[PDB]
Amino acid sequence: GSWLEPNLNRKKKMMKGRPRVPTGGSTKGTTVVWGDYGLRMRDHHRRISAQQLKLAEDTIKQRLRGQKYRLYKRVACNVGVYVSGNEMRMGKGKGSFDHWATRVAVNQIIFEIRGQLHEQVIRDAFRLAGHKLPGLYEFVKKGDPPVVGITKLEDGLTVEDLKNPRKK
Amino acid sequence: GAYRLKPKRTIPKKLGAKKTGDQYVIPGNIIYKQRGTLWHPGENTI
RNA sequence: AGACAACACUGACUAGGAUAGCUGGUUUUCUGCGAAACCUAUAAUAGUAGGCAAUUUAAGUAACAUCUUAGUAGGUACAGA
RNA sequence: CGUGAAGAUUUUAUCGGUGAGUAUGUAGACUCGGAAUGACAAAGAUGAAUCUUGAAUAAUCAGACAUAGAAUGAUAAGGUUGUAUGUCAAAAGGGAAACAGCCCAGAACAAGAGUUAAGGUUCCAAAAUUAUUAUUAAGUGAAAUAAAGAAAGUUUUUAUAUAAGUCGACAAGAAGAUGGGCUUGGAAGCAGCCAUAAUUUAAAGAUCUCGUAACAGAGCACUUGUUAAAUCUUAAAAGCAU
RNA sequence: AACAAAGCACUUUGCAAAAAGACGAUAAGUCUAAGUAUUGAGUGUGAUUUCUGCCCGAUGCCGGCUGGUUAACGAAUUUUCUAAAUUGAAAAAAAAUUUGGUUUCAGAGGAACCCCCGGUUAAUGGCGGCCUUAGCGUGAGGGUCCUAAGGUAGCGAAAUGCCUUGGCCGUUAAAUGCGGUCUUGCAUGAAUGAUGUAACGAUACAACAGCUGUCUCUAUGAUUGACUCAGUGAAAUUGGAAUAACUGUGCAGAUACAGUUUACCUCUAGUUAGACGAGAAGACCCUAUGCAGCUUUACUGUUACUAAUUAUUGAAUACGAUU
RNA sequence: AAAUUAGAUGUAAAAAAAAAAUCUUAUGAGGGCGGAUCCGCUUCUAAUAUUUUUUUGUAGUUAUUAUUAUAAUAAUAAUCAUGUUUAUUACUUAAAAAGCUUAAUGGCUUAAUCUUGCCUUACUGUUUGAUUAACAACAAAUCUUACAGUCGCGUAAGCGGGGCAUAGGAUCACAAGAUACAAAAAGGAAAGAUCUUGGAUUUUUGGAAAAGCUACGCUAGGGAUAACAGGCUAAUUUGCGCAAGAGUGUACAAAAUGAGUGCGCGGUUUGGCACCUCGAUGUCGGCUUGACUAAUCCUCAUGGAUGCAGAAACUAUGUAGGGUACGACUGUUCGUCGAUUAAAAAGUUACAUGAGCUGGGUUAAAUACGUCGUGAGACAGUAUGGUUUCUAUCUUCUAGAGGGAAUUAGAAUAUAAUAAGGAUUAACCUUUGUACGAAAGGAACAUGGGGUACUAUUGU
RNA sequence: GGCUGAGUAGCUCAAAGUAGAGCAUACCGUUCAAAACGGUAAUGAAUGUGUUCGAUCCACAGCUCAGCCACCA
RNA sequence: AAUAUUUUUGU
Ligand SMILES: [K+]
Ligand SMILES: [K+]
Ligand SMILES: [K+]
Ligand SMILES: [K+]
Ligand SMILES: [K+]
Ligand SMILES: [K+]
Ligand SMILES: [K+]
Ligand SMILES: [K+]
Ligand SMILES: [K+]
Ligand SMILES: [K+]
Ligand SMILES: [K+]
Ligand SMILES: [K+]
Ligand SMILES: [K+]
Ligand SMILES: [K+]
Ligand SMILES: [K+]
Ligand SMILES: [K+]
Ligand SMILES: [Mg+2]
Ligand SMILES: [Mg+2]
Ligand SMILES: [Mg+2]
Ligand SMILES: [Mg+2]
Ligand SMILES: [Mg+2]
Ligand SMILES: [Mg+2]
Ligand SMILES: [Mg+2]
Ligand SMILES: [Mg+2]
Ligand SMILES: [Mg+2]
Ligand SMILES: [Mg+2]
Ligand SMILES: [Mg+2]
Ligand SMILES: [Mg+2]
Ligand SMILES: [Mg+2]
Ligand SMILES: [Mg+2]
Ligand SMILES: [Mg+2]
Ligand SMILES: [Mg+2]
Ligand SMILES: [Mg+2]
Ligand SMILES: [Mg+2]
Ligand SMILES: [Mg+2]
Ligand SMILES: [Mg+2]
Ligand SMILES: [Mg+2]
Ligand SMILES: [Mg+2]
Ligand SMILES: [Mg+2]
Ligand SMILES: [Mg+2]
Ligand SMILES: [Mg+2]
Ligand SMILES: [Mg+2]
Ligand SMILES: [Mg+2]
Ligand SMILES: [Mg+2]
Ligand SMILES: [Mg+2]
Ligand SMILES: [Mg+2]
Ligand SMILES: [Mg+2]
Ligand SMILES: [Mg+2]
Ligand SMILES: [Mg+2]
Ligand SMILES: [Mg+2]
Ligand SMILES: [Mg+2]
Ligand SMILES: [Mg+2]
Ligand SMILES: [Mg+2]
Ligand SMILES: [Mg+2]
Ligand SMILES: [Mg+2]
Ligand SMILES: [Mg+2]
Ligand SMILES: [Mg+2]
Ligand SMILES: [Mg+2]
Repeated sequence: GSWLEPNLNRKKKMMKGRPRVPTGGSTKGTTVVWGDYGLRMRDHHRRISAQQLKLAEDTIKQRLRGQKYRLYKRVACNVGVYVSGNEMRMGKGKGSFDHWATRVAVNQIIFEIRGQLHEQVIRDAFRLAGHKLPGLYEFVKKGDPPVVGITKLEDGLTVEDLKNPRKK
Repeated sequence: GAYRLKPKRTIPKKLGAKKTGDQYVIPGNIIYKQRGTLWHPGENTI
């Protein structure tokens, strides 16, 4: 399969589900691991579709065409969305397959790029991909600390300092 | 159900612990109902 | 033309003999207690029965509720791959 | 390479598969790890009889909303269906302008500048025009947060520039090998392709925006000088505003 | 436009005691009819011109074997209990056979309907697909599958055509209309009749001429009401009302609640925006193990009618079969 | 590619001894002390476990090497072996899977699997305690215990009342066996009763032998429940905006243009929900009469426009004062079309307005066509026809009055500040054939177009 | 919008242990030549994926599809 | 004497 079309069966339906909301101090997926830069969702957790992620890649390729780069995708559309007709009435079972989607938590990286290009040339690519993706996104470099919830672990801040009941 | 109705409501089996630790029991009292041997019979149990 | 058969006709009028799990109504005061809209069954779903369970006032209580201390069952949030 | 068609033998940063990884992510039908809560029973203590049984004997079996967390819908519904807690139903009174379900609090009857909860104290209207420190100039807002986003609005903080003249303006310069090579009717920095170690200078990209049919020409990067600031440069982040 | 209708067609009725048909808790009997196959009854169609095609498979009716089936009837069978006798047992004993009484099983043969054969469409009814081509094209022609038979003549965007305001022509300055025509007809069709004229129509649609207050666009005039005075004197209606506007609220559309605003008290004639105005316990929709009528190859029944037979009811030859 | 067979982990098998400590146990010493074996405190001893603990010993046998005088000593190597080497035995070999009567889940490998021997407890009667008092009742159920009876297997202990577990409906009636209960005068019997057992899509499976139409319809009820409108919601729309900028624009992103998207407003469509109304909220168009919104068709002011010469037009910002007509077709809203016009734009108000009108459509009874149905009949299929009620009590409203309260003793006449409404269009000529333009074409500003009277102005 | 039934040789049609029989086609022979005729041969189970010892066959999802229902206001 | 299969085409 692929990151937009998995090797799953469309017959077996899936529940709506909910994105991951780490409430225990988890930095899972909030850092650049492969490339030099990244694109972080910094507003709220959502469920991005395979059509909104396909256009994001096409928007980055169009802006960086003719240049040497390596685009990494850190999200997979492994959630089958099933929609019943918006003209039908309530009941009569669950809806039919509509599209593949992926649930993303807050402050999680979406794309990562590694190439012999200028930083400002990559910003414009990630800036255009954010105006066409659902929500708000941010430009992230490699080496910067992870994010626990909506708070970055900057200036020596650790996950245990956030769990300490005393903060004042 | 769905487009084709299919009632699916089975009688509850109520499997699990019927007696907790340090609970008084006389001969015959069920202590644990289970499918298979999750717990095995020990001392003075059948 | 389901037309007409004397206010009525997809079957008149009159006397005699009904039911209605439905709607409506049920009249003085003080005092004590005080629900439910759930489960199971039902040619059953706006009905009913048995339970849970409201009330009366007798006999019981090692009753019931709650906390403390020690112990047990079970895998949710979370976290992880 | 090679045979009459055959195929044979080597390579790839091509597609699929296989092995390894204490690599990264993903979770209703994964849980190696693992709460709180809730549940069961034992003893003790406390408490408002609230419990059980005997006898006698009902109503109810259209529920609603709030909060949390889900399924479903469209991550819509004052939607539908479970779970946990409460209220309403059957609960008046105070607050939420008005209010079944929300925040407080459970009305037997009177008296009191009585004592308090939620909530509030300039006037309507009982009580502060009460003290302290900042922000806003928009009546923003003041008891139902409209979004992304823009911007010499303003404040703070963290960096950073400055009599070695920051910032701004003004004056002059901004070369040469050389119309780079290619392409093109023509391509001279400036249609397009390839290259873009040098040289000489106070500095000057085989060229960032205009201009030419193509040259020419006007600007920029960059360089010098003059004017001139003794808390006064530039940028970012955050707070409240437009 | 429905019904009837003259006409048309099919089925039925031989009259000897009752023609068939209708009626008669049910008969005698009556109409039919003091009629007789050119009579009566029933069914469909709906004068006339031109016409009425194919299928008897299904369903219905009718006819037909020295046939099969065949209830009653019935040749041949088979039991339960009990009494007596015999037999047996004769040990604490049944058991078996026969007869009486009692109570069961049992079916060679043996009617109609039915099975079987045939007939009937102006009886109820039914009257099809697929590929291929003289070049593209068109499809005369040629392939095949199935049916009882595959819609014939005619008609055809129709009172029938959803798509659709179908294409074209005429009519209109402008045609979703009307008329004509082409028709590949969702879903025309031949007595559930097909089709074209004359005549007829308070039927329906469309056009022309004339005509007009229908309209451009209303005006004036007359009478009776309306209005006032005198006389007489109702009705529906009404929880009680000191019965304003806005925004919000709320069983979710406020005269009545919140806030603000506005308004001196009271009548008359007009007007109908609201009072979810009045009237009729919504005909629509849904509910009730509520009704009524109708329908049928719904369930369970009764009849018309058909078939066999005891009885009333006796003979005779046969012919023949059981044996 | 796919047939059979043989394989697919490693370790151990001469043998220990001793000292202390930390617990935990003991039906050990009948321990001691408070209240023999009861209980909380308790020392001692024993046993298991735990320390990485303090160590000691690690030989013998066979053989090798070195030294010493074949033996001794030291080191090194091998060493389960008195046993048919096909050795054997103990332990170990992830998870999944296979197997265990059938789906799925859990479980079993130390048996619930497999092999073999003997068997048939897949027994009879009664009975215990449970399923936190089976299924949130009852009933049909499930697991388990004991006594008696008599069978199997096993050396024995003991095991066995079907299957690894969780999915097979009663009574009645009927049929076959047993019990010896009762026997409607009596002796029998029949028909009953108890025990065991069989035959069920009693599948609406706590268990009726059961097809439709009604538009001719009726009654009792329901906003507990649909159609109209309102409310909530905003997927969607025939309603819009903002952000970004692939691309078009001979050049040049933003004059115009704007793919696929993102962030929103709005409440005008189709829906969703079913909150109000079924002891009654009349409904599509038309007429009449309005009121309001502004997302603008015309008219007025105006920015941008290699793509603004002029003119016209495009786009955008202000702005809703007025206007947005006539006719043919269709029941039509809508839409198509004809011909004028400065233009012939929209929407909300119960898709405003039927106690203001109309009734062509939709939606009753009648009838026909086609289609469907065996039929009665039905049809977002089509046709012709088809009773449209009400004297206004109240609020609001349009007009007119009776009374009154005014700086105030009361009048007549004429009246102000001020308030509430009303009026509200557009085009052409002159200017001027001027600006602009190669030409065609053709503005803006300003003046006048009240007068065959006055006056003003232009000609004669 | 919502269900149902179908798909095999070039063209027809038949059929969980099979793929058959026609027509067409091809080779040859008959005729002066061609057709007809005669003789002798070669042609398939859609699209995957499951079930089963084995699938034209059973199950499932697509493509092609045709047919039917889209009723009361 | 009373018999009777079929057999198209040729710029
Ligand atoms: K009822
Ligand atoms: K009380
Ligand atoms: K009380
Ligand atoms: K665990
Ligand atoms: K404000
Ligand atoms: K007729
Ligand atoms: K006729
Ligand atoms: K026939
Ligand atoms: K027949
Ligand atoms: K007439
Ligand atoms: K109400
Ligand atoms: K009114
Ligand atoms: K065995
Ligand atoms: K007797
Ligand atoms: K008429
Ligand atoms: K005045
Ligand atoms: Mg975005
Ligand atoms: Mg079932
Ligand atoms: Mg009728
Ligand atoms: Mg009548
Ligand atoms: Mg309750
Ligand atoms: Mg029943
Ligand atoms: Mg609700
Ligand atoms: Mg509800
Ligand atoms: Mg109630
Ligand atoms: Mg209250
Ligand atoms: Mg307040
Ligand atoms: Mg006080
Ligand atoms: Mg005060
Ligand atoms: Mg060059
Ligand atoms: Mg005739
Ligand atoms: Mg007769
Ligand atoms: Mg005929
Ligand atoms: Mg026949
Ligand atoms: Mg007989
Ligand atoms: Mg017989
Ligand atoms: Mg016979
Ligand atoms: Mg024809
Ligand atoms: Mg006919
Ligand atoms: Mg009078
Ligand atoms: Mg209101
Ligand atoms: Mg009041
Ligand atoms: Mg009036
Ligand atoms: Mg009222
Ligand atoms: Mg077994
Ligand atoms: Mg229970
Ligand atoms: Mg039942
Ligand atoms: Mg049950
Ligand atoms: Mg009718
Ligand atoms: Mg409701
Ligand atoms: Mg301009
Ligand atoms: Mg004005
Ligand atoms: Mg209206
Ligand atoms: Mg009205
Ligand atoms: Mg009045
Ligand atoms: Mg004007
Ligand atoms: Mg003059
Ligand atoms: Mg010739």
